[PDB]
Amino acid sequence: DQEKGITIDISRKHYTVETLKSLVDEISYNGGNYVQLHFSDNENYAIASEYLGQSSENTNNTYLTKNELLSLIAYSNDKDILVIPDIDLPAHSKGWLELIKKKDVKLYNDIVTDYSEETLDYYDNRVALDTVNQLLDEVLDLFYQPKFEGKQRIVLGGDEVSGSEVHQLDFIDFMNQIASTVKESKYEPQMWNDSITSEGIANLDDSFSILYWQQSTLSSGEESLNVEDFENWGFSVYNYNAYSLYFLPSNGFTQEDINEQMDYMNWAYAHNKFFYISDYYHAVETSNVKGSSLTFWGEHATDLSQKKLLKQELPLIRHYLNL
Ligand SMILES: CC1=N[C@@H]2[C@@H](O)[C@H](O)[C@@H](CO)O[C@@H]2S1
Repeated sequence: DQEKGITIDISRKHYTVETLKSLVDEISYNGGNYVQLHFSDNENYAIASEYLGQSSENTNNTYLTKNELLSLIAYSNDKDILVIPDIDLPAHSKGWLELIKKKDVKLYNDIVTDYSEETLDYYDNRVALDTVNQLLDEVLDLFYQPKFEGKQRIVLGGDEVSGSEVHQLDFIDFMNQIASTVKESKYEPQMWNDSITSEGIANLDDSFSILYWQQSTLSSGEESLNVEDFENWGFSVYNYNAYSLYFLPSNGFTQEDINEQMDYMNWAYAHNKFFYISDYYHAVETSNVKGSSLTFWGEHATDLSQKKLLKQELPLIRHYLNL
């Protein structure tokens, strides 16, 4: 059994709870297993947080209200859909850091890297970890789903982490700490593949499953880890193929563009065809593949209405889930 999931960037692009409910409808209709809610990135933190000071119980253009989010999860669970929270650490973090800035400038200066406003100081900084751990406790609580007790998961990010190649062991140790927090609440931790190196893989908690989206190149020009490599060190992977399984909804796109996307997916997509440097659709023969996901990234969706978002996403969801 392979899982199939949809991942929705609700950070770079605002989504009503109704749009998300209709998306989950389509996921359930076609026998999908999960939806991944990428709600924290540089542009915005798009759910409600006591801890960060997003409390309004009223609908708004910034974040899902607590009850909105909780309604969405209850809805998804009723359709046998697991909701997987996705909070991006330690980079892609400007959104909630700006919230910490406004809440407590002193704490902000104690946890932000000296060089990036998007990156939390993962370089062995205790107060950075403590802040994150509190934010994670709130998030683990919000996404509690008793129907999926003992199968819940959370994406902790780990993608595009500046400094992580050179300072690999600090990256890994940080990822292990936040892994530890979430295992405390019985979730399985997950992260993107891209910032983990040969140096780091031996120290990484193998409780992590990996979201394999694109094989990285080291600064030497050498090839970074592939799925076999991850298999060799005990890591399960999921195919998030950056070509076949990524799509950026855009105002410019018509019906014919969506038709072309579906014709492309017909040949480009398979459950086990990952994006390797050499072959963008590389068939892999390992035993560590657990599923796949189509992902809607939000950063081209600037001028899309809720309706036009549905019009683009709904058919791609259906096509992917039936391939
Ligand atoms: C994981 C990934 N991190 C990036 C996202 O943050 C961007 O939205 C998009 C690039 O345009 O895809 C890559 S994949």
